[PDB]
Amino acid sequence: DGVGNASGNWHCDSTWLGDRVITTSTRTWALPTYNNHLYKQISSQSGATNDNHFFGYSTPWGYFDFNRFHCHFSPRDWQRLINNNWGFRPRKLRFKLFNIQVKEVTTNDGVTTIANNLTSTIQVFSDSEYQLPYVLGSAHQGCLPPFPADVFMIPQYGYLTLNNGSQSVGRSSFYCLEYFPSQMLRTGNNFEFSYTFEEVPFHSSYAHSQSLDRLMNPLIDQYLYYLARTQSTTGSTRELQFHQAGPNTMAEQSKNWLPGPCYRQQRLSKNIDSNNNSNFAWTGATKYHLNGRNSLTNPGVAMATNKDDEDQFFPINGVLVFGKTGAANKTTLENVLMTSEEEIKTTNPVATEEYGVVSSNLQSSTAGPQTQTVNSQGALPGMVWQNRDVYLQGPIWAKIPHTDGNFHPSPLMGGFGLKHPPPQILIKNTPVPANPPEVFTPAKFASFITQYSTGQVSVEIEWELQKENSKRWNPEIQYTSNYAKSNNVEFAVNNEGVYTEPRPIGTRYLTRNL
Repeated sequence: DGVGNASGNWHCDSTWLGDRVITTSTRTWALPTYNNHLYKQISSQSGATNDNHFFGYSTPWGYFDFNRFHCHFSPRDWQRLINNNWGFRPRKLRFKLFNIQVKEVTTNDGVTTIANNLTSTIQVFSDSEYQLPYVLGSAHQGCLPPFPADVFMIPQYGYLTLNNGSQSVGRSSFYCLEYFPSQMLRTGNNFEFSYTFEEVPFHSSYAHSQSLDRLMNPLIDQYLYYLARTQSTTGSTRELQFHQAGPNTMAEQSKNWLPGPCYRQQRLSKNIDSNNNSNFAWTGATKYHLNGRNSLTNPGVAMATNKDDEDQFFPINGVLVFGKTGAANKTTLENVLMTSEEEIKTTNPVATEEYGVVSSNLQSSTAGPQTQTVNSQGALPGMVWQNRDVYLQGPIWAKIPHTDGNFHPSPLMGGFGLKHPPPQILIKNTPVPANPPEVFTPAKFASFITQYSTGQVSVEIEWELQKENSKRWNPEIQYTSNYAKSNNVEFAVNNEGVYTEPRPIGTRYLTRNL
């Protein structure tokens, strides 16, 4: 198109069409110049702890990130979804950039003047072949604002490569994004992209109405026998007694399935008075060892946050913790929203409890039986489990690493695991040299006109809906807003125009038989 012709329209809504829902989100974005158009090698400081060493590159490119459910679902749409479906999955994606405006900024005597540069371009391209490092599945900031009215800054792209301490190795890879084909857009140009999600399992948008330890009929006995006593009742000399387990001995009944794998985490009380007086946030945390580096298992394997009547206890680093609006990068428990995974109490072990006890020796007339606690149990035949719940403010998808093998490639932070996820969309402002010297100089250029860009970005996602088909008689639990009077409406703006999300909403409100 031309300067005076709009390259697109604001499409922001949600349409429900039975088994599928299409959400269109339109946002206004601003992209500055990053790194002064330079690729910069970045690494950890000298004083950094060995666990925090890194080596990589920060690039002059920006990237678009919409890997959060609140980018696409409004609170009302999220409530409509979670309250009426047993699951959902992303199906199709359309991406649009339009109404691009490149603006030149000139500073004179501390006065900033912004003018239109009608001939400047922006470079945009999608890494459709996944040849670049993927950073969209790391719960980084810089997403599309939940509120359509808010204007967001496009985050700076960067990546990490193999590092030995603060140094690089011969296998370290440097990527120049200018080596890729790129679409160049002036003010009248727009960019379009389409993507199809791979077949993935539906997210479990339900809780279990039964526990894996209570799948039997509570009226009949079992025809199998279990050893109920190794010693005689009255005269406790010796014997082997076998009983048929029944309703009164539900714990001793034979069963076909086992709770899911465990990786034990330290328990912490929301009431600080009940916590030990020491700094064990790191020394007492649950970690994995990789190439001599300790890394938190945050949030780690999907486990129940707490057991019945223990909502005030949470795993030390096994829960997704969001921040309230206006919360600083560092704050206390009062300014953060802690998710709860208690719905998976039915199948998953509690994050802060043991998996069980196993025999550790052989008993005899002289050696008594001995058991040891299992604080980390891997996959066993007959195991069943649920994944972490997804949240309106949580991530949608994570890229499955390209490895020889994997076990249940479901992201631990939650969401959909994709071998070929939505490709990264990288955007940059084309460097605009300032007036060059009148005599040729081979020196690398370092004088550019300060420029930034603004535009509209549209993301349309089609999700397939799994409709609940329960025969349950009594009313189900639903997500609802509080009818009590309040100073501010929930999920709205305040007197200052700040949009707040007061609590994290999961998806598991409806129930399903185990």
